[PDB]
Amino acid sequence: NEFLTPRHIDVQVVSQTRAKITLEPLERGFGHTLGNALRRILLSSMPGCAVVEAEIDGVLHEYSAIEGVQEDVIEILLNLKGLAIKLHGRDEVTLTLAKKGSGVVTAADIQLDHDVEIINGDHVIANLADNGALNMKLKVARGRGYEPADARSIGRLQLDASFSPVRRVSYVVENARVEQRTNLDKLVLDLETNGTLDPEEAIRRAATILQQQLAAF
Amino acid sequence: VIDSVDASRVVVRVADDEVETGEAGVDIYNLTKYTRSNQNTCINQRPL
Repeated sequence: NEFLTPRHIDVQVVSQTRAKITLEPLERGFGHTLGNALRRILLSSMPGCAVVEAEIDGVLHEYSAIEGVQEDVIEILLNLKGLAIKLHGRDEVTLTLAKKGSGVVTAADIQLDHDVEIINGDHVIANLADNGALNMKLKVARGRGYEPADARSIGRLQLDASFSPVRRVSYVVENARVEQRTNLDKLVLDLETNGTLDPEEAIRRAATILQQQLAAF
Repeated sequence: VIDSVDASRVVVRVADDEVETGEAGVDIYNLTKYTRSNQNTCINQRPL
């Protein structure tokens, strides 16, 4: 018959997270078969960046603690899994961190790079004191989903990385009108991420995954 | 008043009123790190 092809991208950015988008007026009945399909693609596989290995020049294993700091090595590595890192033209970089004195080590203390961008700068990593300091190297990579260290000289500390920028996806279906038909609906995605990827670029990336799985059909 | 807090030990400075002898007084608490239990579990203490 006749179908109205949705060709529009209306993104309402209120903050770095929770970006509400509205694709276009869909056909009658395509609000749920296309909205639930896009939700199962975003929450499943979206490229992200995560720290896969951290090397500290003072500690051997993640269980033994270091002097001068307050958080344990396990607590320090668990704080690295909440970093929002964005890579532009590289697939695997190597960051470093070195701070002394009685200062709260945050995500902004990492050495700046041209192809590395950190969204969260107030993320507390560790708390130091006048007794000692810490110095470590960070290695991030590109991935698609959850990959533990078991499925992936003695100072190498591997971490279970989760390459998923999306956190919560919800969709509602309302009524639309283009002065052409009577029964037309629009789709509104309440996409919420960690601020790494663009919400307008996530829809074009999710539409390509669905189209590639149907081209071979 | 707590003097210094470390991940492995906590040293406090005793107040001027709660001292038995005629000196300052310093209490040092060593925290138990990762040790083995009778049921092969982990036991460790974290400062608060």
